[PDB]
Amino acid sequence: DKTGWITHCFGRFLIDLPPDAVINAGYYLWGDRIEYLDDKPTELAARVDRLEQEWRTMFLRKIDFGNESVGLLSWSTYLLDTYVTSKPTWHVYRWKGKVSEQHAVEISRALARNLRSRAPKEIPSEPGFCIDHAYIAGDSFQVERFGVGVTFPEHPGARFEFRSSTGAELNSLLERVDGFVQNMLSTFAGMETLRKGKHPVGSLPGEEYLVAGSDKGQRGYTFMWEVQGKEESLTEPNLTAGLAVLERSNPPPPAFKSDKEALELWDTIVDSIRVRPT
Amino acid sequence: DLFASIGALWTWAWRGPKARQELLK
Repeated sequence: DKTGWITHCFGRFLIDLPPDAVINAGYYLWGDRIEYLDDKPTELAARVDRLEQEWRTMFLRKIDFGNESVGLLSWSTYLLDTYVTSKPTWHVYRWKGKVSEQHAVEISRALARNLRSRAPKEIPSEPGFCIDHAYIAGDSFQVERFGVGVTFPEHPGARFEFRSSTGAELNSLLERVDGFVQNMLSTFAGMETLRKGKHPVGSLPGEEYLVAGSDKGQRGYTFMWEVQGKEESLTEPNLTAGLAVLERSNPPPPAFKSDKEALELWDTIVDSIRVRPT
Repeated sequence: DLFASIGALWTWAWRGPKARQELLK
């Protein structure tokens, strides 16, 4: 029942979500956030001038990365505050992190070359990591990560989460939580396991663990899905999806009509996860 | 408490070591 559902790009991946989904996302490159700013060109130049004035009231150097892109180098190790623009369509991103130097400038430079704009409804055919209104073009390895939070107007109290992060996790999902869940199940008769095992989606080898419980007049859920990931892989990073309904204060309206409804939403979203074909 | 356990599972216990460091930044 995917009427009106929208395919979204996050990082290297696509996922389908219902049309009324409320979505929040963060993106991280070599461990630091890359943040969309709505600055126009003169507003960006004014922002940079203000920051330089303030750092003088500590400051070291202003660096041209080329493409109307610039970074400010100060003391925090340095602090490199990079402002980078997408092409062809103008959008500004801030990318700020600590630096112990020539290597970081080169990374900022490559970012300024590689950052491409994308239209709102566009799924790029070129390789790259999608962020807000843009994508970092290429398919050479880089440390990259995102997280997406999602709420659903028709399911109060429900939250869904989708994340990728390069590098293998040190354990798998079933290894990580099975003892914990078993202790829960033997403590609380309202607690059950709905499903435990594997949930592949195409080539993505997801482990899956779905629990639910009833108490205080409410029914809560914690659904978990994880690809452990491989080292230095863009397309099989650590990858997770989760859906939770936790305690809400007063008896509040159910998040779902039944476990089956909850499981159908879950499966429909999870089965839509795939590497973006490029 | 049942919902406290569910909450512990969601906020911390199912998050792997790498994902915990990332969430805490």
